[PDB]
Amino acid sequence: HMLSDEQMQIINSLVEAHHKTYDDSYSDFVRFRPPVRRLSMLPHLADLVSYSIQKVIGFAKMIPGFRDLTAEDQIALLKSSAIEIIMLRSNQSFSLEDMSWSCGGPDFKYCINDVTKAGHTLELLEPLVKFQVGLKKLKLHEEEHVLLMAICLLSPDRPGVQDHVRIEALQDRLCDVLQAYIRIQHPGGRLLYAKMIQKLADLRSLNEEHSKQYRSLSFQPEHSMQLTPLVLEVFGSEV
Amino acid sequence: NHPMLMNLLK
Ligand SMILES: C=C1/C(=C\C=C2/CCC[C@]3(C)[C@@H]([C@H](C)CC(=O)O)CC[C@@H]23)C[C@@H](O)C[C@@H]1O
Repeated sequence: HMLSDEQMQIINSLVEAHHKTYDDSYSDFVRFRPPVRRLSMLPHLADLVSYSIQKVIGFAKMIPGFRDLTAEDQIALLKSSAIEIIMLRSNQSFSLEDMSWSCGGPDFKYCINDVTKAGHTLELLEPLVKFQVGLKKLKLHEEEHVLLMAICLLSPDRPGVQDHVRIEALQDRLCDVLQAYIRIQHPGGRLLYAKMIQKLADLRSLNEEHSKQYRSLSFQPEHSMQLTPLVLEVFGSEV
Repeated sequence: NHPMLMNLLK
């Protein structure tokens, strides 16, 4: 029927957080190693991924209650979900006209052939694009896109997490917010929330295929030396 | 441990 004060505040800082960690002009991309079209795009794309990981953390540090989880749970959540939040947040640069991420002119317009030259096979990129297409096609609001990312970050079923009772509770409070938001403030879409939860299941499958290609890549020194320290730490198997 | 992840988390 209505949104509560606590729930309006959960929405406000989530939207603000995303605004503090997402630049719709992509003006920092000039500071990355330049794109080159055997894996000539890996330097740039590792730098892009490493940048975004930093972004995903600053966002995560502002999700209500994340800060209060023990350090090991904050780490466990960010380690398993980071790539999924990157796929989710990447949707803002994806374009249906060109079927690509358009972060700039010809340099920063990333297509499937490009991400191939960063070491990823069709078996991951073919679902990723279809996920991007269907996610764009839901025409989410700022408030829903940002709830979706926080709901993804707070999944209790990640390897490593220890206090899955409390993480469960934080994620259900956000699912309450999203469901209330969609009903009160989203004219259409009675089935939209069920569709958004489906998108989470898709990202789990994306997460698994990525992990395999990344494990294979990270284990090859000629390629792992083109990665960044942060990428190797967040996507790597340490504890 | 995770020195870089730790540092980014204030
Ligand atoms: C990640 C982002 C952007 C693009 C994301 C892109 C376009 C390039 C290829 C990526 C990284 C995919 C690769 C295969 C995953 C990986 O490197 O292991 C995942 C999302 C894809 C640009 C802008 O939207 C900022 C956002 O923060």
